[PDB]
Amino acid sequence: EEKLPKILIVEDDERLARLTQEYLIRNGLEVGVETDGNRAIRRIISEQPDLVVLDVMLPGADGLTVCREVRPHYHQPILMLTARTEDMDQVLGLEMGADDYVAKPVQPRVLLARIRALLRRTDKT
Amino acid sequence: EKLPKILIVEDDERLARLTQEYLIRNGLEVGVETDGNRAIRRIISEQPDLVVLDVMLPGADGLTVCREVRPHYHQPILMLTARTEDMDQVLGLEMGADDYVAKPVQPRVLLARIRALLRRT
Ligand code: BEF
Ligand code: BEF
Ligand SMILES: [Mg+2]
Ligand SMILES: [Mg+2]
Repeated sequence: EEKLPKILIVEDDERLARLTQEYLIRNGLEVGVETDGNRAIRRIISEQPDLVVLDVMLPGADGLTVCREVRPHYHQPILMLTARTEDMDQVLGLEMGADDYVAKPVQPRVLLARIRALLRRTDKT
Repeated sequence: EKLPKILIVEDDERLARLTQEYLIRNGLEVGVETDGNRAIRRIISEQPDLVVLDVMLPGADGLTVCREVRPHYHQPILMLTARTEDMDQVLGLEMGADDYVAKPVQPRVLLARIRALLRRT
């Protein structure tokens, strides 16, 4: 056995989510994919991933609603990764409980480094 | 009340001051250091709750500052720099920074990122 950090990607662009998933798996992470916001809420709470990569514009429940609903029962890092790149969007996402806010398109190594920085802070806490 | 203590490490003195004044107006206690070697000693001595860290600095660059304070300073470090290449950002985070923000940053974004890091303390 070998327990890797568990990542959940929440992203409704299915191909994009999969390409991101494959990259992160090649870099020492165990990664699942969820494409619906309401499914993501229940899955985050029950599966308790070590970190969530969270899209904002989602069917069922947008990323801000996801944060509101999971944060009472889920305390691990949330990294928002979204095409909603305006300053107000970033402030709102962070104020709603996201620990990082990353603009699409993100360079794969940057996304990986930002994930690792959040996991490091948690593990050192 | 006890305000969060922030240290801005930035060699552009005017920029450091404008950033300082904005953060003070938003409930933070903020000091300014302009030299990298002075920052190392000051960070370890004063133990601010968060450091806003420039990279290109006299005396010691921000990556060196991060390296040398981390054994004695575990609080969040937010790098804020004009070194915006992808390799620069990855290296800064791998060096021990918690966040890496490109200049010019909008003040409200900077404030929100500082608060996001302080939430985790
Ligand atoms: F649909 Be995500 F907000 F880019
Ligand atoms: F001099 Be800093 F890196 F913008
Ligand atoms: Mg979407
Ligand atoms: Mg400088």
